[PDB]
Amino acid sequence: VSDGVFETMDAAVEAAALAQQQYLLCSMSDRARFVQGIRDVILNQDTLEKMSRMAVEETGMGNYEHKLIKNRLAGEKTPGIEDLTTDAFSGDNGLTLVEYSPFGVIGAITPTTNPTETIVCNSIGMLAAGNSVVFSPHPRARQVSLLLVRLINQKLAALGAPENLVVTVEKPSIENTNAMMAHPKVRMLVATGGPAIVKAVLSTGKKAIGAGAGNPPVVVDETANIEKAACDIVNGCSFDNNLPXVAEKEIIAVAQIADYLIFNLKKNGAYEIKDPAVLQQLQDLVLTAKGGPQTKCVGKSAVWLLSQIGISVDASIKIILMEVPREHPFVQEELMMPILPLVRVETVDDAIDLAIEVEHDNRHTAIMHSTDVRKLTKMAKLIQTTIFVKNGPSYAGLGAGGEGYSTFTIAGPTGEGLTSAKSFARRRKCVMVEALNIR
Amino acid sequence: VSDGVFETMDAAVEAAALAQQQYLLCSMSDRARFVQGIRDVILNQDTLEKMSRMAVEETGMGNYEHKLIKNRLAGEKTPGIEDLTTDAFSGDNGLTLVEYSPFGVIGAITPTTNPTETIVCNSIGMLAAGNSVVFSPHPRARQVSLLLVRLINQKLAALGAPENLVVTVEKPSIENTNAMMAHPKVRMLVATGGPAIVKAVLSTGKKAIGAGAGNPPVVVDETANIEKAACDIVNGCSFDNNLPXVAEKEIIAVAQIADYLIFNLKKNGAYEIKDPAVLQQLQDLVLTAKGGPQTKCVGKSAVWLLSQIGISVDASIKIILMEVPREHPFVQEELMMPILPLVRVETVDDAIDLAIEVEHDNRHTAIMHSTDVRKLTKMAKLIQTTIFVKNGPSYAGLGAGGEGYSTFTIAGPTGEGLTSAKSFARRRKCVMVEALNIR
Amino acid sequence: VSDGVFETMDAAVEAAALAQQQYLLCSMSDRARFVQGIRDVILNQDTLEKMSRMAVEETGMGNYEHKLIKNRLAGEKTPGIEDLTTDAFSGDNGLTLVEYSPFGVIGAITPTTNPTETIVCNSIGMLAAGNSVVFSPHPRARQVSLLLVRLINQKLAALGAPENLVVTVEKPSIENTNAMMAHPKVRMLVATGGPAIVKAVLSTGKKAIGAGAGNPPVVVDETANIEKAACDIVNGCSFDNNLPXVAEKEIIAVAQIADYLIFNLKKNGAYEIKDPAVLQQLQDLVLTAKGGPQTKCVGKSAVWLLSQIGISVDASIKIILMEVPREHPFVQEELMMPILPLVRVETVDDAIDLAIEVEHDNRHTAIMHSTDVRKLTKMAKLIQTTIFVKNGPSYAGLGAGGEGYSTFTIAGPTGEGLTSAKSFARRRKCVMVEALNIR
Amino acid sequence: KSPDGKSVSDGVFETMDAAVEAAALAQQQYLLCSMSDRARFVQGIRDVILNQDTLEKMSRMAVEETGMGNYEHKLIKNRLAGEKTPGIEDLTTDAFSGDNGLTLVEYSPFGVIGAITPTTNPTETIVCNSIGMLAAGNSVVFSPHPRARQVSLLLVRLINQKLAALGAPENLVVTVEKPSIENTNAMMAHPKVRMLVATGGPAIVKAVLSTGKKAIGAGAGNPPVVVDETANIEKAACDIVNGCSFDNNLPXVAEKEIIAVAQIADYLIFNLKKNGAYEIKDPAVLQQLQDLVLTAKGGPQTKCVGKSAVWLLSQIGISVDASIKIILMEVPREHPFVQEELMMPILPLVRVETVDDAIDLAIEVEHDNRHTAIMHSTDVRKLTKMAKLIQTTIFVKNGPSYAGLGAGGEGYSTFTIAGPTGEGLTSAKSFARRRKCVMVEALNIR
Ligand SMILES: CCC(=O)SCCNC(=O)CCNC(=O)[C@H](O)C(C)(C)COP(=O)(O)OP(=O)(O)OC[C@H]1O[C@@H](n2cnc3c(N)ncnc32)[C@H](O)[C@@H]1OP(=O)(O)O
Ligand SMILES: CC(C)(COP(=O)(O)OP(=O)(O)OC[C@H]1O[C@@H](n2cnc3c(N)ncnc32)[C@H](O)[C@@H]1OP(=O)(O)O)[C@@H](O)C(=O)NCCC(=O)NCCS
Ligand SMILES: CC(C)(COP(=O)(O)OP(=O)(O)OC[C@H]1O[C@@H](n2cnc3c(N)ncnc32)[C@H](O)[C@@H]1OP(=O)(O)O)[C@@H](O)C(=O)NCCC(=O)NCCS
Ligand SMILES: CC(C)(COP(=O)(O)OP(=O)(O)OC[C@H]1O[C@@H](n2cnc3c(N)ncnc32)[C@H](O)[C@@H]1OP(=O)(O)O)[C@@H](O)C(=O)NCCC(=O)NCCS
Repeated sequence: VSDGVFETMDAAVEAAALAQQQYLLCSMSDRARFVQGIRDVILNQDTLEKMSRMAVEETGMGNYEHKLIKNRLAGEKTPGIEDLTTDAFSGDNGLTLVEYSPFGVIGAITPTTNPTETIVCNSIGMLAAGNSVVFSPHPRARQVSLLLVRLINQKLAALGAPENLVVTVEKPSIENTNAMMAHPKVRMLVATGGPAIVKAVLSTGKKAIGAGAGNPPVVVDETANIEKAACDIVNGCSFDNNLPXVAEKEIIAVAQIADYLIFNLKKNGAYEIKDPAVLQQLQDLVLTAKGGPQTKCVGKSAVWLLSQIGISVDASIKIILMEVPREHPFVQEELMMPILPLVRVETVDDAIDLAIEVEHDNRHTAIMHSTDVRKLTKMAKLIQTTIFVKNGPSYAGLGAGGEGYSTFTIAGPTGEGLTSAKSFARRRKCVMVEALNIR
Repeated sequence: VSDGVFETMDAAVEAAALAQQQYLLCSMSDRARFVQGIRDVILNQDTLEKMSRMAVEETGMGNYEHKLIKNRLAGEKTPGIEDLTTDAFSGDNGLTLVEYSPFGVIGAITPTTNPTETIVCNSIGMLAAGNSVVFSPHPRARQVSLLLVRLINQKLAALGAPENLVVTVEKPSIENTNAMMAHPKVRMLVATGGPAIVKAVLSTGKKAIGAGAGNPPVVVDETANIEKAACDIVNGCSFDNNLPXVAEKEIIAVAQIADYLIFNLKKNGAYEIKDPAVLQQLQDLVLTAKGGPQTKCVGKSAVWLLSQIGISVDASIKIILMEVPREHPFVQEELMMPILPLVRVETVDDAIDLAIEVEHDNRHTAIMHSTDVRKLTKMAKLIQTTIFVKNGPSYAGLGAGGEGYSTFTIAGPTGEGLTSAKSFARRRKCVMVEALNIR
Repeated sequence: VSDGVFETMDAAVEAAALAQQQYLLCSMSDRARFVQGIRDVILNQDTLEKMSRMAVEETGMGNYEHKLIKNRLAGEKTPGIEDLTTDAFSGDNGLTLVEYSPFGVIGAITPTTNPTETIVCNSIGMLAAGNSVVFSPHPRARQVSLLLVRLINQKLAALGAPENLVVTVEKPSIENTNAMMAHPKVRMLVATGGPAIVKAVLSTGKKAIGAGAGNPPVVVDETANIEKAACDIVNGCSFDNNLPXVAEKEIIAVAQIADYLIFNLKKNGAYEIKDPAVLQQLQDLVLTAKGGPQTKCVGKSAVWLLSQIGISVDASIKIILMEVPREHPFVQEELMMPILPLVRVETVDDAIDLAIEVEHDNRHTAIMHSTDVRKLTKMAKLIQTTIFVKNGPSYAGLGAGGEGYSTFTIAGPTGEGLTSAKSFARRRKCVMVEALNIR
Repeated sequence: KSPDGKSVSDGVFETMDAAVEAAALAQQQYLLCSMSDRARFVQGIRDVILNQDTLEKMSRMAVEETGMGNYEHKLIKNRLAGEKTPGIEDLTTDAFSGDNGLTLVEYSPFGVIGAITPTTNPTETIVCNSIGMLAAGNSVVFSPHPRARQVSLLLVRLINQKLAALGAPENLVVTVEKPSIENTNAMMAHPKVRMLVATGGPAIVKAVLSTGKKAIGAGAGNPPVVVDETANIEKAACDIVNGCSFDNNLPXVAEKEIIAVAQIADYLIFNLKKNGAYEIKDPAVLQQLQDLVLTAKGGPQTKCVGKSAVWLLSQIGISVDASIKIILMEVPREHPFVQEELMMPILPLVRVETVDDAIDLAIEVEHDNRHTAIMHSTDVRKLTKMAKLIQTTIFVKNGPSYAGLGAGGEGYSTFTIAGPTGEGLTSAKSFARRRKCVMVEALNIR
């Protein structure tokens, strides 16, 4: 029985192409069993712990406790076949049905920051829609990704699925990703990664979903529950060491509440840097010569980052907080580290304007703490982000403490929003002329 | 006041970019007024006839009568702002709203087969979704396209719209089209045209919706209403001289009813060619040396085509019919001419199998005449086309005699189906954590 | 042709029963034409003004300018056949369709407060769903109701409807109403009226929709836009002289803003009574010996009510306002007069508790002015009213300045909410076993 | 023209007044519970009936106490109620946003619901009603039939035990120690009952609609199954025998007369007998069965309702093995077996000339119940015509009638099928009041 891992990308694609042809003969009940199997794989406590620990050990990024939550979020709240609704319209001209049907072979690029969550979430959605999926995982997460694919293949084999619904290559690489993106039998590309790989998949001549960059501002105005806001912001920013695409990456605080907010942030585990010499040491540690984030620091804990500049703090410290001007690189750059700059502004309207500016027209994610329905509406409407979270941590936008389903492929540039099974399906219209209008 | 036509593509794109920024400040009521304005433009009887006549004259393709119908179909049954529905979910974690918001500037490539219908349909959908649109019309439809753009800009100015919501260039060209595709301020590309241009917009690094090619088979089995089938098939095949992407392009008839079908086809205006020499004359006329359709004959009437091989017939002749083997170029090629080959097969199951084969995995459009719900289901399910029409003319798939809305941008490889305003919008999720859950 | 007005209730019902049998043979396109026909009847400006003036002059209740708005609201925002959506579910077991189909003959009881609005709203919804309707109008609004029915029948005759889709009797009476309730061919009763007649239609052994009483509190807390709240409250309370079921009938104001609210209410046309002797005069005028509203005062203007106690004011006076304890009859009673008591409370939580109490478990309508999303949510969730309006006049709950459709039959005990065509339809399920599953 | 077709309180109270008062207090407390709480309680009810020992006990006990139905099929129907009754996911939200802000439409509780349950589906209805009503945030007072007293009270106690272990307010689901029609009348009259739900015959439906309260009435049917010449006749015979004999013809949807186009009627009958139909051709034997199963007034004998074909045949001296599932007879349309809703595995066949005649006759013998009808036909035009004209709450094409209840057809299940009051297949939504929340000029974030 195939374990889904192939020596060459071309062999993987051919196998997934044959698999998806056979898959088309399977029932929706079969699909639901396979979907549940993937859930059972990642939600099995032993595998859940193994995937969460292994990703941290292999990538050096994130933390075990939060990957437990994120992997479980992927397993529990990714939509299954119930996502594939049917539209119907009946009248004098008969019945029209609109269905979500498979693309075929989907090629999926997955990140090193959420390797297992994206595989679980992509796999469930793509197989629910009747596709097979070829994964090109990031080489930095090769071992955990290949093991997850093999575990999924083992489970699907036990469930009587066609072999090779979920496949990858023995040696993930840029070149194998290139081969996947260029293979004629790949019908759609899905890229969860940085803007480079997204531009690439959108340059292949193929249908592509691209999950893009963010720089999420969190605005706090004078009407917010400041004590809850501080707790939410620390939790959101430090969740998996700031790896989630939605995670807070700069605070924009109205002046009249900024000090009390800072006070409560420190109460909730923020380590405040005031010494500009200490701040400069941190900028030297976490920024490249080009001014971008140091990969060696991405997804490291606040404790670890502080230890690297000679500062020893206990486990209660969750973020590194500093009040800085808006031009500071911690504000402008998407660090993907639990380093959270705060910019003080005079009014909520200034805060909204600055949040739009620093979000850089990524239109990805933004957060606001405010009880004023008018200011919540104004910021949400103006900033036009794929995800907008009000009065909660950023991960409420992923279904953790907010209503809705979860995803780990959030599509901004291509506009799909929170991808689910429907996103991996072709919309088909079936017209029964002058029949089946039984009203 | 700008008329919407610019000397350079870069000027058109920059003007649309400013226009859309201003458009974001307009109400949904404003959008509805602008949508209605575009409907009023094309549905105005004088403009309706002028657009239909000018398109036929300038392109040499289609017929005036059917372009009246198609332009009216675009003006009347293209969804407006009511397409932009809202999803809501409420519970213990509060309320989550999901909305359709604008992309920004959309670059739209329009074909010379449906120049005005596509402009009307794209404009309504894209403006309804809060976008501006830059059109790159086909050079062979330059004059009618630019006049429509001018008339739209005139109407929108009278309605108080931002200037330059709908723009184009003075000199349409493949060079200007490539310039639009490369322009950084174009946020999404929409290509209604051949596979080459669709592959191109999908190779730009941008979100792109691409139309697809088809080769629509119409299967007729022994349970069909043969008299109605023959009428539907002639009407559908000869609609705008076989220009529509959905139009029937080969008949696959169960042998037991083929002769009765052919008899009724002839009664409905089919000119049957049985002389293999006359057939060869037709092939030499309508096929290039490479075997593809001759541009000079695309969209020409059956009367005109027969006259070019010296056969004079009255206006009651709508299609040219011939019984040929499946390998014949008229079967294999997407002629876009009212030339309709018929292949005879033993059983409905063979008809379904052959229909799948000759559709060439375009998964675009197929048609079936049959009253057997099992065979209707089998063919529709297996052939997996974006549009499937049962017991009607192909154009029932576009809302003309079938339930649903109309479009003239039917997505091919990108899977949106019949594009509408929704297709030109980004999906946005707004999460009100632990509030607005008022159940 | 029949003008739809019959000498006996039995003849009206028999005619409507035959009409609906014939109506079943009409298309959805026919239904849509008839719906548009009724809209055209009431939306014709000259007819709109005639109906509005005639109702006020015949009943003595309401005012002309606002009946213009309400009749237009009924004609413009009552859902048509688009309300009758189709649900579909497809899978291994085939296709299931769920449709909204006619009840048959519906007997509709209409009020003297909104005679023409209810006839328009009921007629459009009931005919859209494929029913016929027998109206039993209130005797006080006899002639305006019969004139509307005759105009509908004339319009429908011209549009080619079966005669007698909409019928009534020449002499409305409680006896004819009882005969409608008792008639075996009436398949559903709809009662828009006071609780006695609603209890009656729910005691007939028939499916019945019943209106409810209300006593709508409007809460204003310290976060509200007080200037806007004052304007909204005056407009909502005095709308058609407080006849609408949704209209504000007591203010519960948080002490922090109560005086400034009263100040702004007076600037918007509130006449404030502080003299307890004058207040006692008003109570003597508007209350019966048993403490309920005087019918002779229901729907009278504030100008008229003040003149009846010897106070002469100009037309800028829209409501009579008094700060009183919660036990005051004007708070406790649904006056249906532009008399608006204000009760002052310590906190928004006290305001919510009191609003729930004085709403008397009608669960009909409540209104809140507050910008705190938490307090808006708390009150909306706790008071459990069929309509809840936030930061607007009460009539925004009927589609006048709020999103959604309008109705003038807001169900009370029967739970349908804002009745529309769906409410007048039977839900039917059509199961195509193992076919038409074409995904 | 093919002649072969085409191949701690336990929830049980001394008086109705006490039960209603307890459920009213319970529902006030329930309003403070979260949707997560409701979901736990819904799952608790599912766990009660789907527990294998309780599933078997409920199914066996209902048959033994009522004398109606059969154990194997009540296992299926009870499991169908537990598995496919919608939960809180039924309570969807509508939203509309624009220049005037945001409007939300929600499904909110009625309060105390009084539910009358039948002796033909006593546990399935309790399970199905309980799940839907609690999902929507109501409490429910059950008034079961005296003939199903013991099994109904046990189920209520088991539900109360489970909900107590899950931390629910006491008495979300209640009933009375002594079920009686008089207690049903008392429940219908109680001021604190906000809605009545009646799963029963036409008299009880009329009664709940005569109370001054909102009532959902799930009425009678007489479901015809039309078979035309385009049908898969072999499958139709199998489906018809299975649907008619399901729980001994107790389900409201079950086939109760065949209307067969003449050209396939004999081949259909041959296949019906192949699939377990015992055909009576002897008019003397047919008269014997009529004397057995019809009362002096001509209605069904309660002693025979829900009895097996085997048992019914034995009562007229005919011994057959357990492969016999229905008693089949070809008769004129006027025959009482056609006209009456027997709720017995007795299935008359009426032969007609054409499918259009079959449709006309099916409409006629369905008696404007507009409840359930079934058609076997592959012709999309005749399927549409019959479905459109007969206007039934449930229409099943090319399957057994119980495919209309989510068993072999798409959709959810219910055991309260509302024709007269029009709710259709009742679910949690049906037990909720629609509420509209209008946020004027805010929360329009498009
Ligand atoms: C938001 C938009 C909306 O407001 S929705 C529209 C719903 N409007 C209402 O329900 C208004 C409630 N009606 C009332 O309060 C009263 O009718 C008011 C306005 C005080 C008028 O007084 P009055 O003339 O005495 O009418 P009434 O209903 O109180 O009773 C008078 C007798 O007439 C009867 N009646 C009632 N409706 C009908 C009818 N359609 N046809 C024949 N008779 C009717 C009543 O039963 C009553 O007779 P009886 O004394 O009960 O025997
Ligand atoms: C991935 C990360 C370690 C970047 O560090 P890095 O040193 O630049 O390493 P990269 O692998 O990304 O860069 C080398 C190439 O590998 C490409 N690449 C990204 N994912 C890849 C994948 N699954 N397979 C093959 N190549 C991949 C990158 O596009 C990049 O191309 P480039 O050299 O042209 O820029 C991390 O810091 C990061 O930026 N993650 C963002 C990705 C993301 O947004 N994921 C969304 C999670 S929901
Ligand atoms: C276009 C047509 C009338 C004539 O074919 P033709 O002689 O090759 O004419 P064209 O060369 O201009 O056809 C498209 C060509 O111009 C380009 N082109 C297409 N649309 C263009 C546009 N709006 N602007 C600029 N260039 C365009 C294409 O890149 C292609 O280039 P190519 O000649 O190198 O292949 C006919 O072949 C046709 O319409 N085919 C199908 C197109 C279609 O799918 N229409 C569906 C509309 S709903
Ligand atoms: C089996 C049955 C037919 C017994 O018939 P019966 O012996 O002649 O009459 P009953 O024993 O029911 O008692 C007579 C009255 O009790 C009433 N009744 C029915 N169910 C009742 C209940 N749960 N509680 C109190 N009274 C009830 C009815 O008014 C019935 O009137 P009826 O004789 O006109 O039918 C009957 O009890 C029954 O439940 N039928 C099911 C009808 C139905 O549509 N059920 C829906 C199943 S999902």
